Amino acid sequence: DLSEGYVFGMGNPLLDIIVDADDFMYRKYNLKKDNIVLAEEKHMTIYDEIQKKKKLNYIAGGATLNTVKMIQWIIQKPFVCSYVGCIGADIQGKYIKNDCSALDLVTEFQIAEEPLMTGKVAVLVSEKLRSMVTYLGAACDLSLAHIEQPHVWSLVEKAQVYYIAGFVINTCYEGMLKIAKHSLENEKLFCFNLSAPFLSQFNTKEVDEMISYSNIVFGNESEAEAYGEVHGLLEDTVHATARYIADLPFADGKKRKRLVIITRGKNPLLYTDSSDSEIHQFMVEQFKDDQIIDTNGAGDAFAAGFIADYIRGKPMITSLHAAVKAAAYIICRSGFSLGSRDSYS
Ligand SMILES: Nc1ncnc2c1ncn2[C@@H]1O[C@H](CO)[C@@H](O)[C@H]1O
Ligand SMILES: [Cl-]
Repeated sequence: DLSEGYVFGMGNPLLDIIVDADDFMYRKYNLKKDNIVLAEEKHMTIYDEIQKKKKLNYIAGGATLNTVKMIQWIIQKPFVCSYVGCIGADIQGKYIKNDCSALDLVTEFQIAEEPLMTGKVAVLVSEKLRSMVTYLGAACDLSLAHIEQPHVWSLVEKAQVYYIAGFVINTCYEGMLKIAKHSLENEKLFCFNLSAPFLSQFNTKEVDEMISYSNIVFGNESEAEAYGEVHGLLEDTVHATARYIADLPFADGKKRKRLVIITRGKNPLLYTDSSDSEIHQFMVEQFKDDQIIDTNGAGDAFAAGFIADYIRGKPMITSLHAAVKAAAYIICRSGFSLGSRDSYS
């Protein structure tokens, strides 16, 4: 029985362009498995190149948007979740806009000045590798000015739970920082996601600062290793990282518990908190090879599944099962597609 606007999200609204990629694409653009990179000049030809390929799949993306709208989808109560992002004045942006409205998700999109187009993600899918090349585009123009608007900042003030992916660091760090301060100041729930290895390597200052305001931190194995390496944790890196992130002081120096969850693919995930001296394993649902359709967005769904239950009072273990369920649902589907709500269970 949550009030409207209980969950607030801010991120980069993107369009996923999913394509069955040939093998040369990964050598040509120097791409790695299960990795994401921001588009540089040497990557720019990839978008025109994949349009030459048949059977393209266009579907709404954005890490934060995926999580927040699945939370809304799970709760089934209209207008519980809110989302703020920046799109372009194109058909892609309007598609994403209408996609949100269809899920009863309250949105206040910022519109970038033309001809800056809505961001896109080149999702290259193959039997051997899966990789993403992101062109942020209009998402970069997300301003603090748009957020501090009375009709937008009111969504933040009435919210009790926040989810902001680490990806937002590249687009509007000043915005997510202001919200995180507001959350800790009013003792709210701030959920943070490490999102990608490059964020811990190249934006270590921003990641650590965000952690100091975060009550819950989500991450995976590759992110934990990247984080751990930069912090000089050369042994038991994944475990040490979980302990390190959980033990970091909050910004005000006050004593709170921070929950840290690190997923590890098919292997048992890890979880712990500031008050716990131990790191626990949680075994997950096993998949066969011919059961997996697309693991893209499984982490975003995992966050949605956990939060949706955890904020409704359900205990830790139960919430972890809900998270795995959310991820498993997405894994058996192409892209981040939210189907009929009745067919969830
Ligand atoms: N740099 C980024 N910022 C926000 N979302 C992203 C970024 N890169 C990939 N994503 C999204 O992550 C999802 C998979 O977790 C995809 O749907 C994709 O759109
Ligand atoms: Cl995002």
